[PDB]
Amino acid sequence: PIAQIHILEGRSDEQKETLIREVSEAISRSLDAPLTSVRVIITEYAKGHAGIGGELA
Amino acid sequence: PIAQIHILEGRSDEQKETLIREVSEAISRSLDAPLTSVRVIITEYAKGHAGIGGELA
Amino acid sequence: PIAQIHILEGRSDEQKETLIREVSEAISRSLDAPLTSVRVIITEYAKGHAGIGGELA
Amino acid sequence: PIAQIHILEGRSDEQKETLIREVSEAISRSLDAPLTSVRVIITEYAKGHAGIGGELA
Amino acid sequence: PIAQIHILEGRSDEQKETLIREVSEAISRSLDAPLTSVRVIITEYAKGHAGIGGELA
Amino acid sequence: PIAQIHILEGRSDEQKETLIREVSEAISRSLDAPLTSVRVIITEYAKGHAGIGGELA
Repeated sequence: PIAQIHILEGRSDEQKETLIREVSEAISRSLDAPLTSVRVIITEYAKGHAGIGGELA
Repeated sequence: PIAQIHILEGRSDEQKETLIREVSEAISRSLDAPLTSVRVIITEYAKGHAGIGGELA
Repeated sequence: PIAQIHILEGRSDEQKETLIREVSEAISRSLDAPLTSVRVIITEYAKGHAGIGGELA
Repeated sequence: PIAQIHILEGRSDEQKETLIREVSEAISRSLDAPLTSVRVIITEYAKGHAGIGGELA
Repeated sequence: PIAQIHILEGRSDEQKETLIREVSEAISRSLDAPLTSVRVIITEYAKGHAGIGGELA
Repeated sequence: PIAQIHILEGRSDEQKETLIREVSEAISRSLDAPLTSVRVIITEYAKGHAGIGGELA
């Protein structure tokens, strides 16, 4: 299983690796899949690259 | 935050309902973000549509 | 330019034909880009495959 | 609904913000969906990261 | 590395199995990365879910 | 046809130039589609943005 998470940029390296760890675990439990097969890729977006209603985020 | 999770087809609706929730909870936790802003998208793949080494899954 | 649009399933082919045309025009228009270079691909998601707060839509 | 737009880098911040506004509106009309539920995320690609026929763009 | 290939629907399982192997090897080849680390996922699109120039494919 | 390739950063431009050309050709053959219609986009991921076992890559 492969997860691509899209988030707003600005966060520390501290949280984003925890995210990888926390999300990978949730996939493994939910789908009874071995953790070693779970992939997480994070993509960050700049202020001018994210919209919520036609307006910037 | 937006999570697109790619999984092999074969799971029950029950399992996939758990996946969305557990992953959503993990994301809210990891990024101290309000849960109500978290979105999850599941995409299922048939075995003949997924490869691991050039070989099917 | 390539647009991947993620929507809940349930619309008619007509609405999706309108979506492709109207979104394509806006991209060509917004980026002063040739319309003929614009690609749009729609991905529909079943009700049990989309989350908003860890819960279904 | 969630729209992912993949574009070549080099354009100004002014053009990319208009895109979010205009693409969002197009989605809202085409699918008779409330505008505030529409999300847009822009991804730019360096010239050496985009192909049209096996050749760079 | 993860490859997501977006194609028009209508092709045989034979062609898509050929696609996965040939594309995986090309990636493993280009980047001197283990073939066994290569993942490929295919997503097919119906006539009414793909646009070029705002018109259906 | 569109290929989205997700790779870890650190490789040279010549390798990625090879990748786009080489991968584009593989898709064209496999699906007997004109090469000039094949498009490829590469997305690179930093050390802290990729997970494989819940641990960084």
